[PDB]
Amino acid sequence: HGYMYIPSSRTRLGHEAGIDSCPECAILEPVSSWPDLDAAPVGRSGPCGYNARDSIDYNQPTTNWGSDAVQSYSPGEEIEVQWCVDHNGDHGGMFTYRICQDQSIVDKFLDPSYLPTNDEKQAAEDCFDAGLLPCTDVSGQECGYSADCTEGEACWRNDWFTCNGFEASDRPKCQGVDNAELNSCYTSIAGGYTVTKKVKLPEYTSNHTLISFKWNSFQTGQIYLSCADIAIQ
Ligand SMILES: *[C@@H]1O[C@H](CO)[C@@H](O)[C@H](O)[C@H]1NC(C)=O
Ligand SMILES: [Zn+2]
Ligand SMILES: [Zn+2]
Ligand SMILES: [Zn+2]
Repeated sequence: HGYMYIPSSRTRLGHEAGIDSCPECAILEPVSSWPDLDAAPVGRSGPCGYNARDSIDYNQPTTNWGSDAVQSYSPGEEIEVQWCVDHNGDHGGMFTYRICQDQSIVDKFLDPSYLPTNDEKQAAEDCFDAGLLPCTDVSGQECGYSADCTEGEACWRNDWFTCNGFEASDRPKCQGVDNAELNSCYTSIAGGYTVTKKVKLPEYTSNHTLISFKWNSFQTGQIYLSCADIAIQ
């Protein structure tokens, strides 16, 4: 279970506003999450996530998220991106961050008076997939392959990030990436650990667009999606 932490995602804001009791519980399931990381339809989850237990659709702004950019950046800037993983239930896998460079598509996710349909969520997801921010765009960042993949499979791609191996004796799983302290970021279930990387923002301007986080599991069929409202100026 996890969600995007920095920049602050809609999910983070929904928990901090007192609405979402389990920000890490916004899950896309049942799906095939592995090895073809992009084949499963996103359904109601969309690029921003849907939290089933409080019926919270993060693809639509409310007074508590989505009105405005939470943070402003420059085109091409290399930025910190962090997600928070709950200790109970971290089983590794692969994750990524994406920016859709089609403002008219994104705009349907920025309107508090409009709820994107599942078809619109999927077209947006496709735009996000085209706008994936590769690990390898950041000079000096080490971008390895998953210990849960073999060459020839659709998971063998180092544009996505990988968690550490599940089976490692030292620093396994997603928690092992940073080896941070317990409750270094909030989760509701058992306490949270940061998972930190860098991405290079596209050379693109917007006063209000989205960065969408996606995390795919290998051992079970599940995907976690979040999105953050940002500006690139
Ligand atoms: C952002 O809005 C300001 C007006 O408040 C405008 O001058 C500027 O060009 C806009 N930037 C983008 C990227 O559209
Ligand atoms: Zn695919
Ligand atoms: Zn607006
Ligand atoms: Zn357009």
